[PDB]
Amino acid sequence: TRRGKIVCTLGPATQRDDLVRALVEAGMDVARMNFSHGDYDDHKVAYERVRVASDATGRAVGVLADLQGPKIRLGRFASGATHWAEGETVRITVGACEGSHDRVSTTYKRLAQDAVAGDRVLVDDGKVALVVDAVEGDDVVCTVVEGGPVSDNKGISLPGMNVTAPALSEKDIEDLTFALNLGVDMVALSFVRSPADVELVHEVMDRIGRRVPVIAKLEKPEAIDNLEAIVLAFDAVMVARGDLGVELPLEEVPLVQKRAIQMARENAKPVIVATQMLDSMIENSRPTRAEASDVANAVLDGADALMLSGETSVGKYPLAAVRTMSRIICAVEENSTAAPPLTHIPRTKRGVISYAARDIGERLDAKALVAFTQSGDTVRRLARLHTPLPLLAFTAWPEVRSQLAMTWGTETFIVPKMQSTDGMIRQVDKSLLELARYKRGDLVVIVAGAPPGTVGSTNLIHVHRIGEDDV
Amino acid sequence: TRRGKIVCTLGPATQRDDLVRALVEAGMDVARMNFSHGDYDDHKVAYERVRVASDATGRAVGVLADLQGPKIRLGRFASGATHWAEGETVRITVGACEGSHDRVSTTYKRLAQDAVAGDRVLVDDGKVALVVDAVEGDDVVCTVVEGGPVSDNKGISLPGMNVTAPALSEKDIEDLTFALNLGVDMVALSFVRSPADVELVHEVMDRIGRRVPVIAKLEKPEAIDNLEAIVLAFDAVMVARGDLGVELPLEEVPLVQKRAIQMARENAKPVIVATQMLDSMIENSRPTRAEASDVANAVLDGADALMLSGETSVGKYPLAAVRTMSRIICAVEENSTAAPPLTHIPRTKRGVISYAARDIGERLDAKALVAFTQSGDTVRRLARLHTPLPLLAFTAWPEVRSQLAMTWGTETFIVPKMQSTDGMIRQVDKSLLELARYKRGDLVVIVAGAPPGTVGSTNLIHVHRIGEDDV
Amino acid sequence: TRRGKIVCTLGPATQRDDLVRALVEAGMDVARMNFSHGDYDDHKVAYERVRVASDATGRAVGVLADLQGPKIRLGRFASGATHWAEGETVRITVGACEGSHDRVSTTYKRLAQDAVAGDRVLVDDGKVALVVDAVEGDDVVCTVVEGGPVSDNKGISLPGMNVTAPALSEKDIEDLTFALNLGVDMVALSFVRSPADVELVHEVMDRIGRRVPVIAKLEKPEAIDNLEAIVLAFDAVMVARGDLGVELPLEEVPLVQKRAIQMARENAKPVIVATQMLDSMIENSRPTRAEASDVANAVLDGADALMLSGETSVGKYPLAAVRTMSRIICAVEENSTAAPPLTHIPRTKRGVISYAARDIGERLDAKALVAFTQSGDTVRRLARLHTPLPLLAFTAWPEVRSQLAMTWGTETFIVPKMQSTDGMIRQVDKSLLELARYKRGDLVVIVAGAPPGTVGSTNLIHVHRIGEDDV
Amino acid sequence: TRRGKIVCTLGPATQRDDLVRALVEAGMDVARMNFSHGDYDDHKVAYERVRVASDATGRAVGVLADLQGPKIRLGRFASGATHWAEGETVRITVGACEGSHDRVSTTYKRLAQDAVAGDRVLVDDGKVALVVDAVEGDDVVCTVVEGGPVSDNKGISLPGMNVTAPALSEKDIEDLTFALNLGVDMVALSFVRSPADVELVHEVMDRIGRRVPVIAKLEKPEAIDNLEAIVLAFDAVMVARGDLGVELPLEEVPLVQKRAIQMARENAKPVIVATQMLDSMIENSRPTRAEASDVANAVLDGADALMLSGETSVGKYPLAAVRTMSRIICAVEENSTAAPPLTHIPRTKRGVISYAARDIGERLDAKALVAFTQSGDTVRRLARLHTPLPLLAFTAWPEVRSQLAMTWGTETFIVPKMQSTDGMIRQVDKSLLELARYKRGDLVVIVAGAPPGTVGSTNLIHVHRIGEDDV
Ligand SMILES: O=P(O)(O)OC[C@H]1O[C@H](O)[C@H](O)[C@@H](O)[C@@H]1O
Ligand SMILES: O=P(O)(O)OC[C@H]1O[C@H](O)[C@H](O)[C@@H](O)[C@@H]1O
Ligand SMILES: O=P(O)(O)OC[C@H]1O[C@H](O)[C@H](O)[C@@H](O)[C@@H]1O
Ligand SMILES: O=P(O)(O)OC[C@H]1O[C@H](O)[C@H](O)[C@@H](O)[C@@H]1O
Ligand SMILES: O=C([O-])C(=O)[O-]
Ligand SMILES: O=C([O-])C(=O)[O-]
Ligand SMILES: O=C([O-])C(=O)[O-]
Ligand SMILES: O=C([O-])C(=O)[O-]
Ligand SMILES: [Mg+2]
Ligand SMILES: [Mg+2]
Ligand SMILES: [Mg+2]
Ligand SMILES: [Mg+2]
Repeated sequence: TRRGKIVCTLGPATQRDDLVRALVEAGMDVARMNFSHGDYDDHKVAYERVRVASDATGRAVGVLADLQGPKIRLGRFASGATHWAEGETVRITVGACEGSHDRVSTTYKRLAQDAVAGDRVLVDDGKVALVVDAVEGDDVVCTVVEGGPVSDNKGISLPGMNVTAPALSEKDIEDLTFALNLGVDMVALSFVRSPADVELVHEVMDRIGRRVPVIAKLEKPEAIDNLEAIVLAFDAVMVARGDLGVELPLEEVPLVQKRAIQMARENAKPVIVATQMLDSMIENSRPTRAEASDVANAVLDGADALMLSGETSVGKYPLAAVRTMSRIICAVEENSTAAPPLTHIPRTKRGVISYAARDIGERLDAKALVAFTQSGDTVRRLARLHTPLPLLAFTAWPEVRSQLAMTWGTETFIVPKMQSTDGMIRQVDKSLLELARYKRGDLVVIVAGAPPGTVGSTNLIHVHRIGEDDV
Repeated sequence: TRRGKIVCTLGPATQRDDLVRALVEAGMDVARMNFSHGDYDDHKVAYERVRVASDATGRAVGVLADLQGPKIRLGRFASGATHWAEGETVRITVGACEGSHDRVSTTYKRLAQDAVAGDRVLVDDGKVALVVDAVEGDDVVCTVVEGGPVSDNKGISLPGMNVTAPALSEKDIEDLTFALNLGVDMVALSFVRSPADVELVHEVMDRIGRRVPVIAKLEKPEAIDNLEAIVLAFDAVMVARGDLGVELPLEEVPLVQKRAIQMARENAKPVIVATQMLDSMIENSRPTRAEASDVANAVLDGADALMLSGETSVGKYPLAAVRTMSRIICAVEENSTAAPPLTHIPRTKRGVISYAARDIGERLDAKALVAFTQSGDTVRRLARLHTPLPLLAFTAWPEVRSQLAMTWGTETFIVPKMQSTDGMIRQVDKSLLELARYKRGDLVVIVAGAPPGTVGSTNLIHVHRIGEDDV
Repeated sequence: TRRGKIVCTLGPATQRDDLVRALVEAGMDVARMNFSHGDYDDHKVAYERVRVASDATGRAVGVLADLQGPKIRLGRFASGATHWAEGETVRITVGACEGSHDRVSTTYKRLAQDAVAGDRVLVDDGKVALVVDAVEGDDVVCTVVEGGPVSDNKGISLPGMNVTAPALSEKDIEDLTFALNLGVDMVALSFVRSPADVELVHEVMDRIGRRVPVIAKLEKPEAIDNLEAIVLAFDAVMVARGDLGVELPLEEVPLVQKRAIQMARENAKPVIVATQMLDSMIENSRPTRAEASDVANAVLDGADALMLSGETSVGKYPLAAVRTMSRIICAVEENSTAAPPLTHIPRTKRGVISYAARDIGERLDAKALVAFTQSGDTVRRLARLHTPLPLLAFTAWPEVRSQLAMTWGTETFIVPKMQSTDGMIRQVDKSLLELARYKRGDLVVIVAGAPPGTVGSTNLIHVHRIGEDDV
Repeated sequence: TRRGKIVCTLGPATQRDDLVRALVEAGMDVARMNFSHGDYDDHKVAYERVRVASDATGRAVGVLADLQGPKIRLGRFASGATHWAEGETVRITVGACEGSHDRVSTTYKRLAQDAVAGDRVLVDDGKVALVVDAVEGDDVVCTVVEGGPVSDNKGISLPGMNVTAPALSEKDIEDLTFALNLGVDMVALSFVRSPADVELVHEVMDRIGRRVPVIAKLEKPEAIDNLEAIVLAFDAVMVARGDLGVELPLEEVPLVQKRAIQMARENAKPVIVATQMLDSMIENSRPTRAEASDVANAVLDGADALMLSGETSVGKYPLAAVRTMSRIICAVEENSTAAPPLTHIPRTKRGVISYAARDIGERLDAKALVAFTQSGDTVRRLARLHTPLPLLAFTAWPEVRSQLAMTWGTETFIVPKMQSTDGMIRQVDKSLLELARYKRGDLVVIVAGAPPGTVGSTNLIHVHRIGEDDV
């Protein structure tokens, strides 16, 4: 079975009866609640359905709060959706209006102040493209240079305009709050520009007194210019290709992705690859040949996780999207799970020991690798190496099981806290023995530390056969 | 400028006035005439427009005749197109009929004889799926299991159904004939299953007395089971992913592609990657992020050429499709033109010498590599190595220039036959100096052979400064 | 300090007061008692002197019993020594007689039976050479082809001709017995030809009820034809270059040595390089430039140990020979202790774990590597890798400390039997702390096993700071 | 045949009739005339005998003038020799006197000016050692700390103290002159310290109007501190281990040798390894096991040439020494001629092309590699790579044939000045065909350049079959 993790975005297509369950049953490892859309009641109900289904199935499922960030949007159209055709003129305004095909509203209120003639406006990541002709008072007059349908509150991107808006708005702060108290496992911040942007998120966490993993969404050129520092300051990164493809040249993204996945793995942080991986599959029962290739290539690049956005949130074949994504990942991994090697020899205690542990296990044809961890960090330095062996994490903190649902090839087991390393070995033996694929005499390699209960204290590898007294 | 070659399929969207010109000006290296559709007048006019534009611009543009092969398809619907929706029952028949939504005709006349209940029927390379319920006489009664639009005469695929039809039908033979006498540079055979299938093509060529390079289209499991032998028996291969993705599990294709590109490069044969690379761009002015990834990955896999099918033949932005494909290729190549290395050290005189020539040029920071070739084989063994240096082919046979338009990173120059290697050197200097981007004193490495005008006789490398007396 | 081990042969030059002491104080790691010369009281007293000085200094010193083997020699001359000069006729006979210049006897009693005209006889490991002319009944009539003095009972070599003789003679059996009861740590067998020859040695040990490590001396073509099998059947090997250089062409020896060192290291068996390493130091206070090179090259080849024969047994500067040998070894090792890598990845539990432990220690800037062993196998699989870190063996069996004095770069510490991982680790802390050299808080890697007190139980690595609570 | 070159030193043992002949017939590639000993008539007659035997046999034999340098010495003793035994006092003085047991003179006239107490004095490259006690006026008062005999004019070494003495002495200048006019091919300078020391030598050559190759003898710590610069300023280097082993710690030499050979190979300059390689053979018909190892190791280190000093100049088996050295070299080379790879990719035109030529030849199983060279630079960049293919140099300047007799694995052929590429290739065919072992159809790779007759013209490779039309 599968090593690569699957992240699904929830929405209207996942609201019908026990559909969230079906996704979890079909392979969903992380559930993304997008806070760009929806109402607090909708999120809460979604989050409950995940917890029920996770707990009802036995399958770890993390819950990811995606914060809108400084996203610029359109208002509502009187029609709710119109068609903007090439050759037509449209006025985007800062001013409150009844929204229509010829004049529509936007959230960025500095638009007229900051937009100059020539500037480009991309809608829905390139579905329509406009160029600014002039600024007539509080409107921006643009001529449509690529025609298509636009709908209420759709995202617009103004490449090259210095956009001034806070890392976290009040909507963002108030959604962070609601999501932290709801119990989510992780949080993603949109439109990250600096390594210090996490500090603001952290602050709110400290006010509320509850911190979680913060994922950086890489969708700005500034992000890519400070990639290493962002990967060290944040806990994870998402290659957010949609906005990244209109903020950068869309032809540059394939290489940015590859360079960003490598960077995460180097520093042992999870990486998600997102947006239009199976875009075709919103309307079609099978994907394109390019889409299948895009997924297989995200695997061979070394992605911890791949994500589906519209394909599950509003799509018509949300199960087939998750199912197919898994078949492809599995198809690639059957051939080889080997990933692009690291460019350095590990230097941290935990990194070095997890490296050695991988060596021993693979060379002895061990049945599984087992790692004990408080923060998940030990387990992530082994995950990044992409072993074909089952990697099994053992931890006392249940939240870590949900946090490790987006870390590559890792299955977690929650256990009572131990105060002796032999205790730990017995625990492993107990848990493993209840599993179909495990038996007595079977060989496993266990990574551990002492004194137990201490993060980073990992310092021990043990080659153990299930049930024997080799301790 | 670009090294990766772009192959476009011509059709109705290229028959608007001076459109073929625009494509060649925009980057088309090979023009694919698909013999599935169109009539001889349509093809002939297209082929002329390519020769005019090639000759008018100076840009080499090869002409590829794609033979339909044993393709199975539907008839014409009375309304021209219908929608087959999930749940509906449809009868495909051997019998001639008036065609409709409830009963349509097919070309494979053994369908009722060879199709059993359970078997699946995919339409349009996967977009509509049926399963066979029963055989009533000369009908096949199916239930539509995935619903969508079907149009007149569309292709159907009966996976893992032993289909008996000749490698080349009479239509195919008569299209080979028409295309050989029209002057085309290469020929592609569809649905290749054996290495001996080229023999049949060759035979007809010998009857008609004009041989060209034969490309194998890899879209059958048999093809992939005999991949090495097919790549040695044919002159080129195309990874024909549409049919390949319904004849094999669509998740297996990404790896077959990569394995097939490696195999072509090993044996120094051109390889084309085809079908849905930028599928989205038929209707949209920009592609998806998966499509862009699919193209970048075909480059990094090592493809000589990438192809557009519907994106130029019936699409709405055929110019933008070609332009975009080139921007991506170029984006990847600016970073690095490195391909996955060969798995062997060359053994053949031509291979070894072209390898050494690459070495010398790169190590001396040469301005260009120059190779002389009768058949193009010397030039292809250097192309496969993917050098960042300009590779420039010199040949006396003009058809080779068009044959090398689908070989990676190669530019050709036609020259008069010389009878001394001395005279070859001066020829190179003459031609190169008429370029804007060359100067006297520039350093160049020249591969050649003596006695001249003999195939495979390549046996000399010369390190030469433009204009100077080092000969 | 030094990592490469030094083996000295004891003899007349080491019998003056506290000279054995001086050698041990000057670096002798193994003492070789050669049973070809000297008598049991000479050996006994030498053995007493080694154990006194070993015990008095704290330096481990192994004791090696070298058995003469099937050595062929001459009988005794009336004058005790004659001079054979070129051109003369000499008759070596199977008959009984007390020698003279013209006719002398030999111990190989099949000389006349097995020698043909054309064969060669070399005396004193080469410097006096005869060629066989005829066999007249009992005598072998030869011509002296390179003249010089022959003495009583001098060793003669019948290169190329097949000698039939038992692996162990009765003298060898009786010296095995005397040396086993005297309490020697290892035994070397001379002129080994087969992997089955250790069986014979083993048998006698089983009769006598005491087994020790058996070293194979490689000085026969048959030995090198069965090199791998001999290295797997024996516990160690010695490249015995003296006889090897007359039994094989002396020009073949350099490469056999290198190939034999590689073979030992691969299968984790100690290897000694012997004979004339510093030959000129018998007369001279300094060696030649070739001798110095030969020693440095035995180091770089990967030898566990280098040996001195005449340089200490009968030489004039026995102390200086040992001191010089150590300066050179040390000079090479300061530069780099890197040895030619293994041609395989370790496959055995103990091999795999000791490799990983080396990795971790070196990556984490550890102060020492510590390994627990019953027989020494675990410790030798790490020694063979040649680490620059201190390798420290911990064992309850004191004889193993003397056995590991010929294994590369290993210092051994004897401890009481421990019944706990805890116990083991605390013992390490105690021992290491009691050196000036170690401090509390220092970082070390410990290899061990459980259940304790079992050979090959090895299954754990522990990263431990001296004195801390991390167990 | 052999690829490694053998250099022999001539002297008293080579002054018999047809003794010089015997060496050339046995394998001598370079003849070394040592200008420390003997007089101009002795040298002349030696030089005549080399040129006769070279010319009479067809074997290239270079002639090397070794200049004494600023060698420091003792004066003459009244009795011609005395014996200094440990415990004695001796006074070495900068005063004039005829020596005796207790007070002898030296040639370095600054001994008293800059000897300090504590300094050491080795006599006869180490066998007699003294320690400096004081300076009384102009005598240097020492204690004999290792006893032995000293004779007239014996060399003394002042390790550690800075000697000020000119790069070339006046004896050296007038021996340079005598040797240049005698017609020697190369010159070696002793006790080189600086890259500017060759300027001195060059200057004198320019006065006298004849330059030859100048070899640096590496026997000083200053030399090794400036090793790279000396190898770039000089044309060759000799690792002069005798004096190097008393001027540096004798244990440091084996690694300096290896480091110096690598440095020569990298910059494509010949390197000789000298002194005591088979020292034992002066008195013995066979060498030691260490000596044989030292020779094999000089081969595997990558030496162009190995040298014999006393073994041929004053030894009793000069012929056997040369023969033995060759058997061992040959034994190593039969196995593998592989040398430690360069630490850089060639970037000079002639380096790069000679590299490629090696590639082509080996990949095509060519019979030989053929290189045209004016000075030998091109030929030496291929020699340094150690190919198993025959390397054959073609040159018009006959002196270069003798200069290339110390370059690895190279055989030279003298040809006329040509002005034609065709000419050159036919010349190769002519010359090669006169060897039995080359025939028509045989494949050879030829390196050359145009315009002919220019050093560094090199710019072409040609793959040619003997006698065929591939020109
Ligand atoms: O080299 P490693 O041990 O694998 O650690 C890689 C790097 O990224 C980690 O995630 C840590 O934040 C860094 O301190 C570390 O240098
Ligand atoms: O790798 P090389 O030695 O250059 O040759 C490449 C290989 O494929 C080519 O296309 C030839 O058909 C083969 O005979 C050849 O072995
Ligand atoms: O696999 P390793 O740990 O490197 O051990 C290599 C070899 O060592 C010893 O000689 C064992 O007897 C062998 O069975 C083993 O194959
Ligand atoms: O690049 P290569 O031909 O190997 O040369 C590398 C170096 O060695 C040569 O001997 C030259 O003295 C240097 O100028 C040169 O840079
Ligand atoms: O906001 C998004 O959907 C993204 O860019 O991933
Ligand atoms: O025939 C086709 O169009 C194909 O296979 O891609
Ligand atoms: O006895 C030995 O060791 C030898 O022959 O070298
Ligand atoms: O004279 C020499 O060459 C030396 O000192 O080695
Ligand atoms: Mg976004
Ligand atoms: Mg097809
Ligand atoms: Mg022996
Ligand atoms: Mg010297």
